[PDB]
Amino acid sequence: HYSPFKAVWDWLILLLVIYTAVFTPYSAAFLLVDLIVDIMFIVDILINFRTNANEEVIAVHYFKGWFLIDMVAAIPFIGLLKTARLLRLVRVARKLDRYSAAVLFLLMCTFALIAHWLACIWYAIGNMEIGWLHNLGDQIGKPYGPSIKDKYVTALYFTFSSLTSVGFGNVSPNTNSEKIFSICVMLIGSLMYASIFGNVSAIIQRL
Amino acid sequence: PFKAVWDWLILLLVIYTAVFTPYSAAFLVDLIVDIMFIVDILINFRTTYVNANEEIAVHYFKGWFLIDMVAAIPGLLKTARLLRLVRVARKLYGAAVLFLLMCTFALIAHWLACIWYAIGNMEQPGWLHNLGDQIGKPYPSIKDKYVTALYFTFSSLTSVGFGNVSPNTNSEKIFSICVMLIGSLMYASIFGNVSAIIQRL
Amino acid sequence: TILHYSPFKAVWDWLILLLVIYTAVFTPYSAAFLIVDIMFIVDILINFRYVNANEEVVSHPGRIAVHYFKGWFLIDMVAAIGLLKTARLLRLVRVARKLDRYSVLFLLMCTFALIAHWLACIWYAIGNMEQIGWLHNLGDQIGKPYPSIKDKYVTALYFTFSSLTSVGFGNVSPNTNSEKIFSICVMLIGSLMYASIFGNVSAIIQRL
Amino acid sequence: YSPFKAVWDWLILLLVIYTAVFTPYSAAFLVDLIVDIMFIVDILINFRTTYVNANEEVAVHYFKGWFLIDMVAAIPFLLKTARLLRLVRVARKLDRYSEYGAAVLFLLMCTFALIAHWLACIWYAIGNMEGWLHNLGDQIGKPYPSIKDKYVTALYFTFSSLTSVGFGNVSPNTNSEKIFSICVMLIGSLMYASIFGNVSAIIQRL
Ligand SMILES: [K+]
Ligand SMILES: [K+]
Ligand SMILES: [K+]
Repeated sequence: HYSPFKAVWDWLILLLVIYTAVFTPYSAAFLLVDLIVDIMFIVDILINFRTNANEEVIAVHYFKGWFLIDMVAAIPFIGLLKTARLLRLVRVARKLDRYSAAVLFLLMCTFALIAHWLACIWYAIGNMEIGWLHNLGDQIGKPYGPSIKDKYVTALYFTFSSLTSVGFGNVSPNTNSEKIFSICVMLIGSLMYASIFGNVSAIIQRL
Repeated sequence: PFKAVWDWLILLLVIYTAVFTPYSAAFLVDLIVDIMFIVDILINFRTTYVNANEEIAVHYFKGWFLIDMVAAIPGLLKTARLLRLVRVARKLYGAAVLFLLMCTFALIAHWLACIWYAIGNMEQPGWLHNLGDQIGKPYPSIKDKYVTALYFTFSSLTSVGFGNVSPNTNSEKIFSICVMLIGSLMYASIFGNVSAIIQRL
Repeated sequence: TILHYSPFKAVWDWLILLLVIYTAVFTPYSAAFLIVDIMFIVDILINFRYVNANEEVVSHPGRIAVHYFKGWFLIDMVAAIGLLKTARLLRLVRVARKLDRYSVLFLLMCTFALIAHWLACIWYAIGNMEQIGWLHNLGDQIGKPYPSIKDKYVTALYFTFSSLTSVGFGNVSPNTNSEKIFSICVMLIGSLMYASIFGNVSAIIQRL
Repeated sequence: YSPFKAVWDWLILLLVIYTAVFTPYSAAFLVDLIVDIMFIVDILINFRTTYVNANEEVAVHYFKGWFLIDMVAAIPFLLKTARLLRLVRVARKLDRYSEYGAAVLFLLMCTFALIAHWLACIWYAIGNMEGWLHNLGDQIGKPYPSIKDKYVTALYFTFSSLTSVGFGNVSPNTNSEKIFSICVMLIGSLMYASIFGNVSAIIQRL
């Protein structure tokens, strides 16, 4: 567990799991390359196979430590049922002494992630039917729809604003489902802002 | 050990009271909790205590009685029920205190939501008439009129200001001065702990 | 020969600070939109009849006047007297040399409020100085087109609080160059204030 | 580090601030050789100046680590933007400025102001490439604006987005502006918090 190879390959699977977490929710939400991350995530299990509290040291371990989780994570087969891919996030779950100025990129990454997830949730809501998308259609010169890029960037925009507590006013919740989601995103924004943006301050302080 | 379990049950119950009482008074099951909250008094009668050095009648007679029974009696006069809140005040984990603080915030948002509803209702010769026009019910069920109230209250309290709700009549504007004054205090008092305890967790 | 730490001047000075608060709230409000003087002027001899640097409260009140002339007397003569009552704001400097005898939340709340007050008065002075803007647009929100004194003052206080606490409700939107630059200034001072004063609030809440 | 420099260094600080303020503003929307002269005298003053060493005691120095930048900036040759390189000069001296907190506060406020300025220039570039200028031309009664407006409203919106107020008169409404606003909200989320924690701390030092 102390090799000049384990480190580089672990950071490689880190980049690959960020790939997963950034491109499965978008894909599943908006419009619902990856075989290589499949191959690396199924090489990770065997890399555990080839690599005690009191002292130093493997196969039945995963049979009881973490396998069925990883099995339902990566297993081929409705196009919705791909959501279970997100289970791969657990790969960033149990290595947190060999992942942590890296914490700063991690914090920016997770903030952007939460913004992305809330953006796609917001898109699902606004597409489950006065709302917001009938409005975004009218703001820009696209009345009726808009291109997928316009929708995604406006969703990420509104989510990022109402998270950072600005509220530009071009995008405004106007239906009880939207308003309840807004109360929830404002709760999450209060909590996450208060925690992580004092966190970043303390990080830059100790440096 | 059962005293502690029972106290937590009654804490759930008093949160129930504080959540569903002001809503009932302003915008508008009861007996099952009122029986528990009146036998609360008999429980206080049997309940023990420790003295300063020497480790019940005069005890509760002087602790809180002229404020318990006034609310513990089976219309607006019912509002005095809110005094049950002090029940938690006497009887005070991270995963518990954080939930507590989030509950204070949600409760404050609720109280201010119903005050705002009262204020917007005292004038029908504003924001209410300036609400039913966004939503396609021009003139509004209690679901809407409550949810936009909580929406605006959370907006102003978290300092977002979305731009649908806008105080537009002097009483509303004074209410806004007040909520922003306390809200600036809340964000600078409440989130003075969510961003302060985390070193412990 | 009267002293400073007397239980008499304590209450009287709390009353005169209530009075200087009275002024600071009522002199800008007066020009922007009799006993109040005898107390402040009598304070000249109340302070006449102190403590030296490395000495006690020295008696023989003839060693008092020169010390006073050293400490604080000059602009106080303009204080104890067109828009010349603007000079009454110099009464505020009295709490300057007296602020040490107070120590706390209430001072902070009051100063946030009265800073908002001064800025409301300046915002009104700007909106009225140019005769499309903001005050010639408020008349369309309410049903007063072309507005009382109460209405204008309360909207100005509303907008000043909105900008100082970073809400921005959207019905007060600076729309001419003077207003925009004043808004740059208020947002800078707000980024200063909401930071400083409210870190102070956090610390005070910590102490208790 | 002479007393002559113990004043002329703050003088060249004012000069580099002048440049950082008037070079982007000149390149964006649209006395000079005078400041080029001071810039070219500084390097010679450094030539006859001193240099230090860790275990030892205090012309090729300019050849050592800081050579082509001071050169490429001190030439009166969208192009003159090169001058902005001069900025690095302040980095070369912060070991002596920050001794005065009463000065570092002014430094931080000027940092915030400068960032607001550069972002105002970027915002104007984005709006002027091909919007929000059409949305400005209608509030101010000048439909189609004098550069005074187009600049001060841009600085206004930039201070808004960076201070998290969002007055809602001007608002991003075309994908490029939206992405710029994402970036400005993020850079604000960084700098606001960090620099104003710094403000709280330094103002607390009294
Ligand atoms: K804000
Ligand atoms: K706003
Ligand atoms: K805002």
